[PDB]
Amino acid sequence: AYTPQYYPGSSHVAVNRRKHMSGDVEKLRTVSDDDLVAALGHRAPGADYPSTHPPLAEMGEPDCPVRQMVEPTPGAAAGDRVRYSQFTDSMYSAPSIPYFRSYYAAINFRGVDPGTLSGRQIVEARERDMEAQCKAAIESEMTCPALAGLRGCTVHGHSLRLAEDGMMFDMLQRTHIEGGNVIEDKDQVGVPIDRKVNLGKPMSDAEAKKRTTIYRTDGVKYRDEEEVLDHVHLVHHRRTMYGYRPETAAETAPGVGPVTYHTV
Amino acid sequence: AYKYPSEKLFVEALKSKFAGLDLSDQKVKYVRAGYLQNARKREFQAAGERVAEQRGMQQYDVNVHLGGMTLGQRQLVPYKLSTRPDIVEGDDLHYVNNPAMQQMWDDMKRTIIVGMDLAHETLEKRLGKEVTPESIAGYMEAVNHTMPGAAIVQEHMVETHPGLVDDCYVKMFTGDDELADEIDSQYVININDLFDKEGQNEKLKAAIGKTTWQAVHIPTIVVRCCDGGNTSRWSAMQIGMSFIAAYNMCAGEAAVADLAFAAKHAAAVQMAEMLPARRARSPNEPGGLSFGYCADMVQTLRVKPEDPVWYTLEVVACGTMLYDQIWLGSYMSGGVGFTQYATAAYTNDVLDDFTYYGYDYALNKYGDDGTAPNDLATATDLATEVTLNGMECYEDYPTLLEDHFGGSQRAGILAAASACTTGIATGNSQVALSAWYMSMYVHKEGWGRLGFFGYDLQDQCGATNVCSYQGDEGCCLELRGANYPNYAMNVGHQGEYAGFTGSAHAGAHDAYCCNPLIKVCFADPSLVFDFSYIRKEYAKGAMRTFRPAGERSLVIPAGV
Amino acid sequence: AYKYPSEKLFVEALKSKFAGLDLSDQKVKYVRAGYLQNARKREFQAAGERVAEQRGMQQYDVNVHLGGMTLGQRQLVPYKLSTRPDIVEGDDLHYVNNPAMQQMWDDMKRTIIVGMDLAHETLEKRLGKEVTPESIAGYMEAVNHTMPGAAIVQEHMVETHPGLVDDCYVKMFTGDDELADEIDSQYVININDLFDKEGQNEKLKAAIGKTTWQAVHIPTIVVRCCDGGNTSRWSAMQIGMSFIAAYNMCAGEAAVADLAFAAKHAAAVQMAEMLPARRARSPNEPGGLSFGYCADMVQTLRVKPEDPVWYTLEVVACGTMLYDQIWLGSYMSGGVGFTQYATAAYTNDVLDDFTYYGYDYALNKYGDDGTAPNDLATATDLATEVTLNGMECYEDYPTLLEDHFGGSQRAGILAAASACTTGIATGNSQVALSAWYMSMYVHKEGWGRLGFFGYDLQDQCGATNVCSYQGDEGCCLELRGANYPNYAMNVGHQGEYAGFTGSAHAGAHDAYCCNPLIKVCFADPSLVFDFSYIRKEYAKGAMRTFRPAGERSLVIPAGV
Amino acid sequence: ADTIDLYDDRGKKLKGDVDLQAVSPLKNSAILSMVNTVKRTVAVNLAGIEKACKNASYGGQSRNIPGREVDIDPTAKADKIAARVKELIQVEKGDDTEVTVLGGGKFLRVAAPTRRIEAGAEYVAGMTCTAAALTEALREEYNLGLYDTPYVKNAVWGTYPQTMDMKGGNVLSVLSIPQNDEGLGFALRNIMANHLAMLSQRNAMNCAAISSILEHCGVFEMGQAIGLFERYQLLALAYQGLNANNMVYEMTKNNGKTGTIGTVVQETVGRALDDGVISVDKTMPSGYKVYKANDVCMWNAYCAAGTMAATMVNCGALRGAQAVSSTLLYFNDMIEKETSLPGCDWGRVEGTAVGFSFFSHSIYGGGGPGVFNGNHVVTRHSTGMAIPCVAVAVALDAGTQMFSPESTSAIVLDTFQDVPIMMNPLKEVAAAV
Ligand code: F43
Ligand code: F43
Ligand SMILES: C[C@@H](OP(=O)(O)O)[C@H](NC(=O)CCCCCCS)C(=O)O
Ligand SMILES: O=S(=O)(O)CCS
Ligand SMILES: O=S(=O)(O)CCS
Ligand SMILES: [Cl-]
Ligand SMILES: [Cl-]
Ligand SMILES: [Cl-]
Ligand SMILES: [Cl-]
Ligand SMILES: [K+]
Ligand code: NA
Ligand code: NA
Repeated sequence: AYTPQYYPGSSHVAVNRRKHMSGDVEKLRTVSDDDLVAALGHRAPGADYPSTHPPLAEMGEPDCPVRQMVEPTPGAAAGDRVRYSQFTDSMYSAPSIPYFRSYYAAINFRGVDPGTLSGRQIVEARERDMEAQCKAAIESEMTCPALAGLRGCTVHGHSLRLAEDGMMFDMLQRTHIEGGNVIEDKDQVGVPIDRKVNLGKPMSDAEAKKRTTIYRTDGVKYRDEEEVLDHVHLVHHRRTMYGYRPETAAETAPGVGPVTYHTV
Repeated sequence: AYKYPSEKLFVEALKSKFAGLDLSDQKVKYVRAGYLQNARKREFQAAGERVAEQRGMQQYDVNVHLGGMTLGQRQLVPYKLSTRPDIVEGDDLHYVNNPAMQQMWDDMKRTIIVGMDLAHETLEKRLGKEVTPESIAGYMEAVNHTMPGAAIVQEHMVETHPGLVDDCYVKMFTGDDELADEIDSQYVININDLFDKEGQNEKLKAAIGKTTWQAVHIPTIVVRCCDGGNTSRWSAMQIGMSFIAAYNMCAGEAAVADLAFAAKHAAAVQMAEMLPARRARSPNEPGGLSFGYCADMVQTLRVKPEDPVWYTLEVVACGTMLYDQIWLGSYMSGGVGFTQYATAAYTNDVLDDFTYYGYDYALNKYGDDGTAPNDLATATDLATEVTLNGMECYEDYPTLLEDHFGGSQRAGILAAASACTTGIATGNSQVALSAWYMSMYVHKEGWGRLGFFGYDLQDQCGATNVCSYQGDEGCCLELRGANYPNYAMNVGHQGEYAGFTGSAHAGAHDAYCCNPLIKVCFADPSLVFDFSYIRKEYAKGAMRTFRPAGERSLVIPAGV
Repeated sequence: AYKYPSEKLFVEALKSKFAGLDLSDQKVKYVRAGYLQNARKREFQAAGERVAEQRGMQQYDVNVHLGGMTLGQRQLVPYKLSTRPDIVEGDDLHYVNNPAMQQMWDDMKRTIIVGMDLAHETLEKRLGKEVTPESIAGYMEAVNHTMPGAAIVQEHMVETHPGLVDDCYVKMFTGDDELADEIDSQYVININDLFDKEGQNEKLKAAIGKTTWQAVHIPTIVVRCCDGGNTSRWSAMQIGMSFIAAYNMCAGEAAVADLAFAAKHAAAVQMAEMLPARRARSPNEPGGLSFGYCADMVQTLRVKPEDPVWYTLEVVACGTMLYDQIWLGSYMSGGVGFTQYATAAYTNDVLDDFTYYGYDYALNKYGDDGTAPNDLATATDLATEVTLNGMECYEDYPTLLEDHFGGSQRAGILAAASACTTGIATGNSQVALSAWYMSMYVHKEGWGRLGFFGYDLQDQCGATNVCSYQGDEGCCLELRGANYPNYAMNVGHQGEYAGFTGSAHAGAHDAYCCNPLIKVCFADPSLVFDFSYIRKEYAKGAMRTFRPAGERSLVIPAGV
Repeated sequence: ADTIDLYDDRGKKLKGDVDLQAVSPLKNSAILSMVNTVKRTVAVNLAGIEKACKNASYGGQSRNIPGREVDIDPTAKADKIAARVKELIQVEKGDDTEVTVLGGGKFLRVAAPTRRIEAGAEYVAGMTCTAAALTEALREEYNLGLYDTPYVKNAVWGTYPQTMDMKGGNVLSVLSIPQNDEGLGFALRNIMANHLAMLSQRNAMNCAAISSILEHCGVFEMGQAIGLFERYQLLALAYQGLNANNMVYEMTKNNGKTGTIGTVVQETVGRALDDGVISVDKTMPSGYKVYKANDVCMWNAYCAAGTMAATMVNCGALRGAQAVSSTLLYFNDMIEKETSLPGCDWGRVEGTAVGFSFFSHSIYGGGGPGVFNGNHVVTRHSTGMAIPCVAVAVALDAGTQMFSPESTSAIVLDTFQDVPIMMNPLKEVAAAV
């Protein structure tokens, strides 16, 4: 079968990007089921999953050939509500960047609705499926609990100076450091919870730069990653050419000029 | 030629916001002061207390913000108007709070340009009247009495209060210097005096020819009570009354209807046409405003064409405010709206730094204004260099990144600097448009983010639709506008497109971009807003020093 | 029952305008005083002198009137607001000069009604939230902070000045008395308190049922800078922000889009829909306003339903000013406009005399309100008698004919009196419509004239289109409006149609004509304009004693 | 010339080696019939007319005109009314006029004679002649007179002509009024996704076909399938909407148990490479391979089929419509990253999806997927390669939506459930070749 290559580039940042896309992300910490459910804020830990419609087996389905060959996720079969996890990630070398969180979701999980924005990245899915996807992300090297956190609202912070203790600014201060560990004591929409969810130690600055997918001047400078720039240019050029005419001849139409690439 | 200096242009504003700050520091102490840190928020809270007490119903209250926190858990930072000394609180740039911004749009909306040649031909053909400088002069006196809402034919007419309509007037303009010199100068836009640099006056007169036009500006209060669709109709009614009186016509004969059709339709040049049903709007509203017309309304180009960047960035300031803050942020949505989506393009000298850097790069690599190759390779080079340099600025100066805290702001500013550099360098708006989309693609891969959820709808459609020639895709940038299908929804683009449309013609050393009638009309100093220096006007509005038209103080009570 | 008195109702105004005059005189001495006779014209001339000096360009000057004559070669006569002691100069009734009139329209354009049931069902179904009086109360506080333009979710937001948006608010209303009683009264329109006559409250609650609605009124300043299309969008943005906060939603999840579609479309009740291309307009503009909705906005019916004529003529005053002075006389034309075309219907107690005469005739011949036969024979009898009586009044009182100096004014007032008499007597709007056209045809043959050149386009199409059932002809009067094809152009009709649509429901002793939601919304005393006594408000505006919303004094300079 | 194998909704081959031109909107008799059917067929809500008259609720939106109730019962007389409507609209005995009573009398399906469309300039003659015939039939049946017929007329026609549309009325088309067109040639693009799901009876393969056909008919009417662009559009129609070569069906089957958006990306690239549509162009120092398209329009068609299969796999797994916006975005973003070739519609599917995601997850407008259509400002931008995926996602949803097919489009289901072109579009298109 076809072997994916995912993304160009040769720096360790490009290597990290391919790790996130391929799902080959190291597990770094453990978050209990009850702690994660409390943080997400959609139901009480241990409570039954609420439903938005009856289980498929109980209500039946239309005679659709696609339904009959596409297996529903566990949460879809059960009729769970569609709920969400949402993360914000610092531009000061957080492990994750928004688009690559969405690629991780889209490549590696079934029945997911990821969304990418500058200051927030969301995964919507049937509740129990969403929980499993969030657990994978939050336990992995995609997360530093100082540089990233669950924020379902009031997300400001990705682009701000870090606090003196290295925590990304949160207007609602849903997390804080206690004894070297990041503690979350509000749910993702700012409601106090009756527990202290221990997300463990923040990454060192050096570890963050080894694990990050972002290019910036204090790490891997974007200007030096000529393979990614070539890729961007190739895609823009071919889009421009084929919007004019969808044929090979458009690639040398008048107006293209002496286009040139670094590595190809 | 221009030489980019050793200190970034945005450093002054950073130092003025953060006295004593080490601009390399990536960390800061958060004090979580809340709203009490800020004089404007405190003034708003007190205003909300009075509102609630006077009407018996809760209104503004900072404590209603969710999460038990008020605005200002971080520092609330003010904004320097770019190229100005004025630093203002952010709320002072909200369109609702800023009369300069309101009056800029009202001045556009209340304007219509109406040809006189067809009307004169009608008088000659149907009535056998001779049109002379003397008859035109009598007409210009008549139309400046009637246009604000006063009577010239009937008995027992009631009229508008002249003080409520003091901003309404009509001037004529023409490429015929002999006619222009015969009419009293109070009634004429003097093309030669206003367009005295780089032979711009001769370019405009050659383009307009020996044709005669009226620049009509109906009262601000009228468009405020009503809409932009009032403008061409109001204009035509009083043009018609004035022709009736000035040419001794029957006050309502068949020939009058030819004058009406001419003034309403055949010789009328709207600022904007109507919009489709989902966003139904009358003519002369922002969604119908083309980028070429927007660029031509701004007048910095007649003051200092030797600095193409300045005019370019005044167009950006004009367009980003109008299109993002008033049009998208109000007409098409509302609420708190979209102030900072637009301020990023006209404050803190940020876009200026990134654009002058690019201008210097292009001058050194490709040569003089407007001489760079008009091709995709050149757009690629300029966009990539300008975008990489800007991203490096945001990375090296933490408080710069914190200013443009939303990715959408960063995307529009990096892409505007890229496309304005390309426009000035190549003199070609369409090539600049390729550079705009290239900036976005470069940006996305560097940081793994771009703008808001729906920022790059036009972005991802963008490269392939620059050079399409299909019916609803192909269009030169000058004729695109806020109703071009891909552009019809989203912040952070429309005013920047007007800006680099201006940049291409500034780089070519043209006198205008799209319509010489628009260019002359908006050069007139008798307008309320000063179209020659947009950001200076915005500062006045933010400082409560801009006097708008349309207020009703003459006809309302006051008292304790 | 009502008894028509021995002295005509218009005589007082004649005697107050002309102290000492023999009202039978057919002749008068003309002194040809010109504008100097009139304090308002002299003030305007002085205002025009200041305007010209301040801007360096001629503006208003009475001597520009053609013929070498200024206004006032005859006597310039003032106007008494009907049912009011206030006598005002005619210019004080021009919409541009009258803030009460402007604010009436702004209060309508800035209003949208939005259901809450679908939003609550979305929260239950998609999120599993429970909706309770406590959660609704939290939502009502949130929406009254956010609606005027203030922030509830994000950090570093800039906001509108609360003082500039003090007229903006949201109240809920419901036919469920138990829910209404549980919410703080500051947030609730109390149907039982406002509709306490003739069981109107019970009729409204039965029609609305146990459904919940928000009456949203966005800031006047916003619709003044923009248009009526802004209203439903602004409302929906801040409704959305308030649900996000009040129900702890993701601030931007799929369920939020369902709330948006509900607030913008599915549960949104606009005041008016869009118009076709030739007269392209956004929603919430006057051309789209149905006559039933216009009548339901007027609130005299809840104050004194035992006098159906009063409410009827307040509706006439509302509609004639809005449709003729603002809509036809500005949006669709402009200039001096159409003040006196409309004042004829709301001044000098003329229409009141003609209509109370008809009411007395119908009560004595056919019996109680609403009980007359719903047929063409009855419309014929009532229209002919009322029209002949009114014509005789104009013939017997020369200064009454001088007041309604234009045939169009006479036509609209005779036909309004005829149709309002028919509406009250029969309780049927469509039968009243036949009576309106009958009056026109009777009038035309008596005097050999009717209205202006184009007055009876709808008139002559009229009788045959009352009972047509063809696609673009058939329509009940309540659902007709200013876009019904025959009605789309001409003064002297639209507001009168709204009036007798109200007259039919007043005669039937109904609580509303067309939409109970509109009825409840506009009964709220928290609106700026008093919808319960239209002519009293117009008098305040004409006397410079009406305080409107939307002024910018807080953010503009003053100085010498 | 290009040929395709046509396959049905269950993955079975219908016809081999069919000329691409034989599935053109300009040539295929089944497509031409589908367009004629949607233009001339209207649904009549007799129950709605009855309720409006009995409750004086003319125009909807909580309107009530006290005292103006008209007590008529057309649902009880539906057969008589239907026969009168037929006699009033039919041009010649035996013509293609049809009037059928549905729902026990609650509704009529009216297929106005094609000749009435041919004699006019647009498609509205079905709506107007049906509304007129109904108004007359009710006037006759119920002995209505001068002053009450106007109210009944508003029960049928809504607030027309105060409004441009029959707002609050009881005559329904799957099309809208022409004045709602965003631009030139958009009338067949203005078909709500919820309606398309009901036309298809929630058969997602048939939904893809119906929606793709109508979208491309619109693109042809827009003038955007001329010259080389005709092949570009026809290949997208065939591969994305008509299950050409069984690719959509087989990719969905292959990824239906455990697959994701990303695995569908991978299979699409592998198929393009194995089939010779793309080839390795150059290799970067890291070993990343830049590809080249050997047949540009074919590469687009493969990306369009993949976008569809990815929707079927991801929304099918969720049994939820909302994931269609992210599927269209991320399928195309990641196939570009995987290949350095441009994605479906050269970015216009991705771009449509960016704004569609935003306007299906924000405060500002839009809604759930079911409210979108090819004429919607948000979703108009691709030439027919996005909306069919939206309609499929709407069909696959198991009950997560507030504005669902059953809540907005119930009468469309009843009107078209027995209409052969909508019951088996792929079989009818193949049989017409
Ligand atoms: C509720 C939404 C979803 C939606 O449809 N609109 C919102 C909210 C809306 C509200 C917020 C007002 C308030 O706080 O009550 C307003 C002002 C529009 C309005 N209704 O008046 C707005 N956004 Ni938003 N919105 C903005 C932005 C943004 C940035 C902010 C990221 C950050 O790091 O702070 C992100 C998108 C992104 O990540 O790219 C964003 C999201 C969001 N935006 C999330 C809420 C995010 C949160 O929970 O904190 N906006 C910006 O990026 C800058 C301009 C800013 C707008 C106000 C202005 O222009 O002054 C405001 C524009
Ligand atoms: C020039 C027209 C043709 C036309 O298209 N509109 C005119 C003029 C226009 C102007 C007059 C302004 C001015 O004096 O400078 C305005 C005010 C509209 C505007 N442009 O602002 C107007 N008429 Ni006219 N116009 C009126 C009327 C009338 C009556 C006046 C008859 C009389 O005996 O005085 C007649 C029509 C008729 O005979 O029925 C009439 C005609 C006419 N009307 C004849 C000019 C008549 C003349 O030579 O004196 N109007 C009226 O009948 C009452 C309302 C009055 C309107 C102003 C207001 O409502 O206050 C004004 C409405
Ligand atoms: C999409 C459409 O909304 P609807 O889907 O029709 O409700 C459209 N709004 C917009 O485009 C909102 C634009 C401004 C707010 C978002 C700026 S990014 C409008 O109201 O006509
Ligand atoms: O969060 S969203 O991108 O939907 C809106 C930004 S204002
Ligand atoms: O004289 S006309 O009837 O044309 C216009 C009257 S305002
Ligand atoms: Cl090719
Ligand atoms: Cl700190
Ligand atoms: Cl005399
Ligand atoms: Cl070709
Ligand atoms: K306005
Ligand atoms: Na005053
Ligand atoms: Na002040």
